[PDB]
Amino acid sequence: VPLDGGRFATSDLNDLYRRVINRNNRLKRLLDLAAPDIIVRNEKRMLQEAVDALLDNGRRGRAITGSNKRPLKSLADMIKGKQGRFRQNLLGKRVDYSGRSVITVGPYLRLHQCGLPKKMALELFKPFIYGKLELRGLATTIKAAKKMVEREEAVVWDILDEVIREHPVLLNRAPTLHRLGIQAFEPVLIEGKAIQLHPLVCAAYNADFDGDQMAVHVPLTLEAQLEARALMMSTNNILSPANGEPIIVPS
Amino acid sequence: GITKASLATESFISAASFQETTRVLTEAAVAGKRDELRGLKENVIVGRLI
Amino acid sequence: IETPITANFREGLNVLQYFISTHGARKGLADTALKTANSGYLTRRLVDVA
Amino acid sequence: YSYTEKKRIRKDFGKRPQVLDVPYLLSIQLDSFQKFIEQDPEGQYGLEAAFRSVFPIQSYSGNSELQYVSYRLGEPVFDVQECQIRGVTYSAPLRVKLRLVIYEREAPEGTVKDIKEQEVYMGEIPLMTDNGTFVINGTERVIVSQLHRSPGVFFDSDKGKTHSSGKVLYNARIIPYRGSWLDFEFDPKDNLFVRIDRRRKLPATIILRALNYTTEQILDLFFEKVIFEIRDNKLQMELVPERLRGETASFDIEANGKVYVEKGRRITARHIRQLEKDDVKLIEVPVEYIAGKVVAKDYIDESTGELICAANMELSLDLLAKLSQSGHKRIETLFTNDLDHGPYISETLRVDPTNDRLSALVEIYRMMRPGEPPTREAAESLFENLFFSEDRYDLSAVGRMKFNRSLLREEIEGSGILSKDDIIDVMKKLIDIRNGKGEVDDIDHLGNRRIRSVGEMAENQFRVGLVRVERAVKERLSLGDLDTLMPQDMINAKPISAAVKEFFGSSQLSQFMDQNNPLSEITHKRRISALGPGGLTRERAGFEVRDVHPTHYGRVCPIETPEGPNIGLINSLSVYAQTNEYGFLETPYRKVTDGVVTDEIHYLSAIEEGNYVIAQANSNLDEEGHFVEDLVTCRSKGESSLFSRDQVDYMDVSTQQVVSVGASLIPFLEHDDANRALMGANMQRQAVPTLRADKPLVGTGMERAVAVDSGVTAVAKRGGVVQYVDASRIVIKVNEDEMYPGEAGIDIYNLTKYTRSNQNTCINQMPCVSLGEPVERGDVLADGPSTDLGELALGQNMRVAFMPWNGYNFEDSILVSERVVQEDRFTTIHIQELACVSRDTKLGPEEITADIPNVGEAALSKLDESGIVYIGAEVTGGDILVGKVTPKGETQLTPEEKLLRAIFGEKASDVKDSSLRVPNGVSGTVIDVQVFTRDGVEKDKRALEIEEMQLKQAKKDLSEELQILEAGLFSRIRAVLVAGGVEAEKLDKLPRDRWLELGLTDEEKQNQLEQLAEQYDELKHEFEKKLEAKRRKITQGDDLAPGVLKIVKVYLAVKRRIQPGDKMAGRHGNKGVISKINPIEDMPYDENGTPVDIVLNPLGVPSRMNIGQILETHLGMAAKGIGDKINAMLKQQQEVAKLREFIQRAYDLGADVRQKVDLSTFSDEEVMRLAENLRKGMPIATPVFDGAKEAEIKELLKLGDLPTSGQIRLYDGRTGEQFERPVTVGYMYMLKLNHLVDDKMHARSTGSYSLVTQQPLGGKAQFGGQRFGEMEVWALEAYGAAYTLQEMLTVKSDDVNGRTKMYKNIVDGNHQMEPGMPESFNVLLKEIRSLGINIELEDE
Amino acid sequence: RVLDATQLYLGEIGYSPLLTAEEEVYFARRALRGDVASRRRMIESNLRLVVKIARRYGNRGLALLDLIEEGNLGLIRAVEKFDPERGFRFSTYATWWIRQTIERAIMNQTRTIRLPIHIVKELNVYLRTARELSHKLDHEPSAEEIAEQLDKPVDDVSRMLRLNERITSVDTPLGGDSEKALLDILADEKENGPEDTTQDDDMKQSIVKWLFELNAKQREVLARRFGLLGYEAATLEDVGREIGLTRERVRQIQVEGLRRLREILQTQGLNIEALFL
RNA sequence: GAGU
DNA sequence: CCGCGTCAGACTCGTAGGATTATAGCATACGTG
DNA sequence: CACGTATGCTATAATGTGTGCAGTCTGACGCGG
Ligand SMILES: [Mg+2]
Ligand SMILES: [Mg+2]
Repeated sequence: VPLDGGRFATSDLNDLYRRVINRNNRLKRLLDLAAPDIIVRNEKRMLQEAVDALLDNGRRGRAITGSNKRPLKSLADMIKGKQGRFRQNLLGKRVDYSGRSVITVGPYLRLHQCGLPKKMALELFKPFIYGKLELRGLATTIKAAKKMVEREEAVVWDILDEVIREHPVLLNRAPTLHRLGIQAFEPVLIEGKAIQLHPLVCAAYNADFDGDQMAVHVPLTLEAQLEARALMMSTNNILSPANGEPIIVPS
Repeated sequence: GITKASLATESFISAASFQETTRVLTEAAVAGKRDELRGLKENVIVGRLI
Repeated sequence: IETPITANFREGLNVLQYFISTHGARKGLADTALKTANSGYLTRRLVDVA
Repeated sequence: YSYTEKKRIRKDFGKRPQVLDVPYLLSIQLDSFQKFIEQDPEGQYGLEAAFRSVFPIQSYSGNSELQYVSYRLGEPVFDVQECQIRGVTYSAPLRVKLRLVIYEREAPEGTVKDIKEQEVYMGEIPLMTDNGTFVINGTERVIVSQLHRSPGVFFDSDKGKTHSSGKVLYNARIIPYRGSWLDFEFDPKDNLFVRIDRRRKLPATIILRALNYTTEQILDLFFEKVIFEIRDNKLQMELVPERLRGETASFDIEANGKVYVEKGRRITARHIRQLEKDDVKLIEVPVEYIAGKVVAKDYIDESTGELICAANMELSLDLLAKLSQSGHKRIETLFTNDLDHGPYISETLRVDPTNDRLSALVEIYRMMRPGEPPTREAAESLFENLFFSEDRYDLSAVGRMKFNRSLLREEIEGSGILSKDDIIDVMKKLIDIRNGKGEVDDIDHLGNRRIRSVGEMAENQFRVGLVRVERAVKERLSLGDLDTLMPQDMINAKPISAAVKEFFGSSQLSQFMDQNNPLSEITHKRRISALGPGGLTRERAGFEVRDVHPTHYGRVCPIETPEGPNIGLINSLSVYAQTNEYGFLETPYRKVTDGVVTDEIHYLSAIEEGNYVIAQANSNLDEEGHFVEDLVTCRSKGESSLFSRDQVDYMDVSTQQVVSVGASLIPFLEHDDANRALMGANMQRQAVPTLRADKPLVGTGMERAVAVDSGVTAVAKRGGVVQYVDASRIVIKVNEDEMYPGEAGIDIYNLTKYTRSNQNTCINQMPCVSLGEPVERGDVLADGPSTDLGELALGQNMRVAFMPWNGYNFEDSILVSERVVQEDRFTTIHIQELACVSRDTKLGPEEITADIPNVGEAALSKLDESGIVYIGAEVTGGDILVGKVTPKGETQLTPEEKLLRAIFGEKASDVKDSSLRVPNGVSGTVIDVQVFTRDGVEKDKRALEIEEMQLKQAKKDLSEELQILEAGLFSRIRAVLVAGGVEAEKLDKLPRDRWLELGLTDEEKQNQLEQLAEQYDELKHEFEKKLEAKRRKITQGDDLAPGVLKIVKVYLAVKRRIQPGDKMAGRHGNKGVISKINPIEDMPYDENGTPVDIVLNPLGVPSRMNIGQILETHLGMAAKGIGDKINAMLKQQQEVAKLREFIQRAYDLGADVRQKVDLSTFSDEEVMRLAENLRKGMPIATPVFDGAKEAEIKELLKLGDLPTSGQIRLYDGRTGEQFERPVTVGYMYMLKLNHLVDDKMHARSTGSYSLVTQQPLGGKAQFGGQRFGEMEVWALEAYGAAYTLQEMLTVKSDDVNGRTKMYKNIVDGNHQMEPGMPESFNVLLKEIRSLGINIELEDE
Repeated sequence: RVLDATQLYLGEIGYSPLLTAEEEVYFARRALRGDVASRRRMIESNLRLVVKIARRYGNRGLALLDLIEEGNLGLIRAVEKFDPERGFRFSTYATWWIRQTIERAIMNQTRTIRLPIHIVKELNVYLRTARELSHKLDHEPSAEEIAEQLDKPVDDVSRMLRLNERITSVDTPLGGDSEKALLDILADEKENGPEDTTQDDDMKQSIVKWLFELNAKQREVLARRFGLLGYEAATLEDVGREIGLTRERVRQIQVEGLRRLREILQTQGLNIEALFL
């Protein structure tokens, strides 16, 4: 692919394949020319080397390196290990409708609630806002709805307030060691950029407010929303699944 | 042991995704093994329903 | 160490007491950063087999 | 005290007279790089060293050769300032004089054939700034010193390698600075082996055979002798009493006529001493005893001439009888013992498959070049080129020195190539260690770890560039013509320039200077890293090296190192520590002679320190006599205990020398746990400078030093009176006594105004002098970004109360008063940089016009004709900063757009829209704009306007220069003319332009006039050329990247006020996030009515054991109490006398206050300015371990009429009722850290997706989604939330069809899931098939 | 066992005997006359020359073995085009072929995006010229400085230097830390987000609704001609041929339908005007 | 570099 | 048994872009506007 | 015919690589001699 600045950027595989093709096509030439057998041999070894590099580089011997010194990334490296397909892109994924911020206390909150910054919530619920805008007849089209939310009009705040009622959101803190590291709450919209977390579930998150941050996720479907409110809501999940003990305890 | 028990499951997608993936795949490719996708791992990889 | 720290924090440690404290402190802190990998790896293997 | 100290004196609670002042803090950086460029004539250093190392070089043929003469750095074409603006590297061109000499092949070495000598350019080398940074591509960057294992010898042993046996296997390693490693090691069978570069293992004696040692000689080297004389018929043995020790007497040991030991009897001490005293030398012994003694030398039958026994061969009854009858009645056998003198080499010769020297060379050759046919040539060449070639091997002076001292030699310096003795001696010491005498070293000991600063590293990379070019040179010399070929035609600059640019750029050690704070810069430049090239890896690092080592005392801080994976490896330098000339660390100590503690100071290296017993600084001195107390607390051999007074050799200079610079800034460090203090010192570096530079009430004293030494403050070069103060500059006229007789003698300092830092903070210099003030040399004229009157001002002190409050300070959460925000004291400036690039594409050039399709007039209002926003303009997210348009190619317009464009006509123009706009939800004021056009592209109208400014402003700057220089220069001539022909006002009457024609009598003062006259014209012509240069540079059309026609840089300035989510902390590792900003009405308030500023949770004290914060608060309140008393007195205006009485008593409070500060020297007005400053709160210095004691602090509180508890009655602002018990209240000095919630908040519904995997990108700058990782997935599995999981795997990530369908469903209300297959899975299969594994889906 | 490809090959070449002049001449006479052995013996005996030369040309083009094979190809051309009758030695002649072939190979394969020889050689002279310029100008050379030296267009120089822009690996990780690389940042720009895709659905569907507002005749004419509800953008003759002969009448009804759409827009255009972004 |  | 090899080694967040070298000179040949 | 891209040939003799780094990590579990 071309970078903006007229540079090109390519996969290492292309370099590896260029080696193989060149060596194989040279072999065909050497055979057409009926070359002496020692040269035929060297080329056959050459071919095997390049193929081995293509499939799994640093397996048989010295991995074939770039100008950077670093061994080129072969096919097997894309399947193999943490950088590999499975671990990195398949068993765990990047996710839309996800946000993050600093967390701070919400002593006023009840157990099933969390402070959700307005700005953040406006973006997370974008399509829900556009859909409701079209039912209000406020937005003629999607382009108009978009421009209406950019301008952040006062009717949009009323609509946003409407949508987020009864809609659970998931809060997560890293590392997610047990299931209670992800819990669902009813969001309470707040002006100001930090998430407010309820004190009593700080236990389960191991959250202390020395600058800790948390991630927010929007359950989209009726099914996911139900899963969140029923299975994952903080009020519903009190006891440690490990020992039969209440994990929400005053501290 | 835990490591070998996971590698011993009939599901080769679960096995390969766990560890040892070059070896797991040569084993399965030679055996002509088929995974009918009973486990959660396997379903999550293909983005299906647990 | 053969010599213990006779002082307390309200009293305030001298150079030598403070220096002597450092070793243990830092050993602990390093353990947090580095050993959590091995603990977590245990978590991962258990998870995979169950 | 100095003039600046008269303005505000800090109160010192220290008691220990400071014998040694803190050095220049940025010594390391500067001294090092100074040595790198310093051209040393003999003792090659840096550059000079690199040239001599490589040069002179000759061709492959040997007839033509290049020799080095001398180098010179050109002065930098662009100064630092311009470099930062343009984005260029500040460097000097390296021109080197070189001489191409050719030899005749017909004559033996006909040097008078062809000699061509000329100057060749080869790379620009970056220069170091005044403060130890480099300017690389317009950004300040610091290369951090490295810490590695010193070249030399090192003996080690894995304590029970094979855990089964658990036998200790000792090894030697010789580590050179450049070359192969040479390892000696024992195996379980006690045989000595050798390996090169950990290749395969070889018998150790094989290496000695390579050095041409026969077997006989090898035994003679390592072993002793046991002599056997064969007399008459009985066998006699030559005896050394102290060999037969710890052994069992095998036969009946007797001498002349006295039987000592019997058969099977233990030979103790008594026996040995008996025998020695009796003078026993020969002893009759049994012949059968010989069987098993190893013969040392060869013996041949002189008759036959054949070998009776070869060397190193076990003797027997037959061999011995045969030897006797041939005529040998004396036989050298080896002395050997299982316990003391172990027979290692004897056994190793039996395992040695080689025979002679040549055979040994072949085996060596065959190890490292296996399979390949050996030739004698090749074997000889290889072995010599390993450790015996000048070119490829070099221990360096450090290596040889360390090696010689480890071998207990006398001579320090010597050859960097291994001599035969060297090798043998390492083997011998290894063997000594095996026998039991000697010990193995440790790597973590600072005697074995060496510090490698910038200069030496630059030197190394520069050698490499030379070596690359050397290859090219040799190859081209060989083929080259002798006559036509010039030397500079063979040399290429590119390899060298590349290697150096790569170092100051690609290297780990070279990084963006951390400049969000003066302290941050200073400590960063004082950092040491064990990482990087030739160092340890985060993954390769154990815990041994990481933890705090005994040798670190006084050299490295134990309390300053990151809590990350970089925990052990990155470390800050201790205060008084310094780099030894060879590269080891060293610390000052005061020598104690006869108990008497001299003021002579000695820097001790790590190794030297172990030898002496060193008293602690806390010992009480007997007023320059000796130690008061008979028992003194000291340390040696890395361990601490009591000693007598006369036993003491040295003593610690300062109480601070144990700690680093950062840690020293922590007051009451003595009362804080080291863990917390680590975090405290680390977090102090992250303090963001506020709008208003507030000094810290409760300081330490290091504040002044840091600020001044960092160089961020403007300091005065020469004392004198200030001629012109200004926001933008300071002109000071120098005192006659310091003022040189040449120039006018007026110093001019232009101050650097509102400039962008690397962390997007705001760097502005303020003047801290009044107009017409007399100022002393080395006073602070202008404060840097986080400095106040010369002191370091990182944060701001404020009124704190420790108490819970409605959970709003739950777990370190912080409740702050609105008052703090209103007063804008924590408010901060951030200057961000936005650039708009106009590139030339395949379709045609992008243009920077304001003519863009579909833009509102509201938008174009703030843009000028050119399409650039005006200076001053306030912007908010979405506003266009620089308008830019791009040529669009053909696009197949959907039939809908065909229909619609037919309906409206409005055919869409050829041009798109790539305009640079304000990033969303950032908002500020455009404070500067800069335009870069290429050399030939027609300039923007706006670019011309900017150039107009620059030209006219440049002219003013230079004109003011010659104006104030001409004024100060004639003012001198006026005074010289008075000394002789005084006509003061009569000379000023007729014009000053006709003045220098007037002379004096022929004296020294007439010559002074000639000197001022010559300089005045010099300045006249100089001013012409300077301005021409200025004009060129302004006109100069910039060389940008290929493809880029022109670039516009906009600088926004944003004012950020604190809010909930921001991060705040003290210096004791006490963090917190702001939870809530409370109205002032609600804040807890004291009886007097004064409300608290912050309410911190006291639950974060006992557990944490950071008690420094509590003492800081108490002392803080006392500091303020005195401030309020002075303030009350100033409001009433009692009089000078009364103020002075109170203030003297106050300064001189403490039990053993070191500093006396007599107010009788101060004149009345000096007292007034001082009190004026002290009214805010009297500033106090608590040194590190030498701090203020509880008693002293409570006495200060009584002077404030404040309680001894330091707790006060507080009232709840909401109710008006008092809290149940007294609350601890005072001033803690707090900081706002760089972690603004503004930068951390992020949210995303839908956006761009990744290229191959199709899942959303990561990071807030790329508008990324969060990763829901394996850990996060497991959570949902546990819960059983199946659809939420699937949702995140599919519609929210890869599933392309699914995401779009889901979006449309969501807009239509119906929250239906329409899932498919993740594209990343598809890709997996394809990847597997490209591997050549058939992986197919069998469908239903 | 030495399994080094290189070492094995070098050993095998070593065990073939070096030739004298008379031998080369005899062999080569028969080689031109076709003696399979002769050609083979000359090749195999002179492999060692090839390795000496490939040793030099390596450096930064390519792997030593890759250079050796291309070099061998040059040597084969030399054995085919050798003249025994000319007194000039073989090694001298072969050297030319070997160097030629290696250099040409490292000019087409050395670059990921294959640069033609012409471009490459142009560019090289710009480079060597830049080096002389930098040798006297201390500082590196500008595009226009090099262009002034060659007396040529700056655009020429610039375009050449743009081609010399060497590739970046997508897999190379950024920030020293082996974490996320270029691929990890790099979006798919072609693939629009569900927001853009859903906006087009909304657009296209609003046009259906607007088309139904019009007359059945106008709407059908517009649909068929625009290729909107039809398949192919039927020309005037196609639409007329299927409905009303008069090709001219298709234009009449079409233009009429466009103007009725404009009326709907002046009335209810309050939604349409916002589609201008 | 941030919280574990 | 020994010794050499291969395999594993927590989770989210951040920052910043980026590097190098060099391939002669000319004559003939093939494909598209 | 021209422009862009390609193939081609050259004659003093020259005839076996190396090059630039790697820094050593660890506790475990199998696999040829
Ligand atoms: Mg906590
Ligand atoms: Mg925390």
